[PDB]
Amino acid sequence: NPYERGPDPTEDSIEAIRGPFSVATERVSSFASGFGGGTIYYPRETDEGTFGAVAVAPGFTASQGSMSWYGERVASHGFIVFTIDTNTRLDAPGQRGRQLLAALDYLVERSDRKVRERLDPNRLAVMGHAMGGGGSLEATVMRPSLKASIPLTPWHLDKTWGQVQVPTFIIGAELDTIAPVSTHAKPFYESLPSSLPKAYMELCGATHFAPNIPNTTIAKYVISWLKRFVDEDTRYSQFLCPNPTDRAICEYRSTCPY
Ligand SMILES: COC(=O)c1ccc(P(=O)(O)OCCO)cc1
Ligand SMILES: [Ca+2]
Repeated sequence: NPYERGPDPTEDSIEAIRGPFSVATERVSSFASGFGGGTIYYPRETDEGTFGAVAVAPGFTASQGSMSWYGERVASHGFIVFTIDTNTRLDAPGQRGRQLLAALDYLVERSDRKVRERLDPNRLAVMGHAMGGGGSLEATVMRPSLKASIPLTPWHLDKTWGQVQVPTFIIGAELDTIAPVSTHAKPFYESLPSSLPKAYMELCGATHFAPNIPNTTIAKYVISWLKRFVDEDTRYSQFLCPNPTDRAICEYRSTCPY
């Protein structure tokens, strides 16, 4: 696999706050086309090859600051991470989906040469919290060539997602009362195609805002999902299949094996 980066993983390595790569940043003006700008986190070391990229959207009435801890943590494992701001704080999930795509197109077409030279434009992914998680679902319908999708405590009014063909990892929060898992996260997961590589992880005692602070349970499996599907890195299947049994997880579902 020409896309494998970093040494062979252990459960300690995927739980490490800092991965094998050092990270630099690049700020993007809000006058970028089609989204509200943001911050690009990228691995500095270039001798292992180019990397895939993930655009990360915040929730309703939130900014990239609520998602900033994903920047260095995920990028240090070998990824370009773009925490974006939206055009307005009130943008809906469909709008956030379009803006995740515009952020990715920015990386491919308009980003700084330091980012462009490190990017593989064929291996892109989306992630989002709350309404941004609904935008992550929307973006996969809008661009089926995406490699992975991670809706974090997602909010969306539409409960059926049977046309998604992008591998999708939904994280729910047990005590979420803003986007309850019974009416958002779980219906979304169950409506994804039964043949799709997918998973649902519910966090014990977590609130709707659990994704907004550093969480090792979230981070270790976000890293494993992006490795498995953006990098085609089967070295990380061991952490995804069979279903994780971490104490912080109160329910896990998957279409393992993959
Ligand atoms: C029904 O009330 C609303 O307008 C509404 C407000 C927030 C969200 P959500 O994005 O999931 O949480 C915010 C995370 O920054 C969904 C709907
Ligand atoms: Ca703009």
